[PDB]
Amino acid sequence: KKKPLDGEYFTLQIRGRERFEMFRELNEALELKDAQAGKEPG
Amino acid sequence: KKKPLDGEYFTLQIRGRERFEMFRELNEALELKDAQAGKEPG
Amino acid sequence: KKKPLDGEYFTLQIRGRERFEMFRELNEALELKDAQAGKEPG
Amino acid sequence: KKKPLDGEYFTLQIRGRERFEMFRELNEALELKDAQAGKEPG
Repeated sequence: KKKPLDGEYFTLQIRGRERFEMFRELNEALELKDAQAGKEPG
Repeated sequence: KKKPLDGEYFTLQIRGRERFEMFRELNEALELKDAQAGKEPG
Repeated sequence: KKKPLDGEYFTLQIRGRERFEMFRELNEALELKDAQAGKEPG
Repeated sequence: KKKPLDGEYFTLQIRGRERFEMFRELNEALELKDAQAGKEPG
């Protein structure tokens, strides 16, 4: 796949397990849009 | 300080440096409210 | 389409136009996952 | 108070009552930081 350079990844400490699940959903949610954003124009 | 048990901390990989700054603001923003939430009733 | 009952919609005032675009992305991002979550099991 | 011009406010429709409470917390959380950000330097 060789891949382009993916956006630099950063780690983040999140207090509260509940908050982590919430942040994960927002994280995965943005990643999902990004996968479709990677769709060619048209 | 001995401290109570703080909420279990979790790490999260965030793609995109811009997204990290954004997630950090939400993270710090929630932590700030939590510091005031730790305020005694009354 | 008759539709099932969609989740009750709520309006929210967001200060700062920049914040609005940011909140909109998170909003649309969650809605996108929801559209795929509406996918039948399997 | 006369006030400066506050950031232009924008309304946003949020599906799911649960999501609304979540978005409200992030909204209030950012507003709280903004109130302290309005603190003079020093």
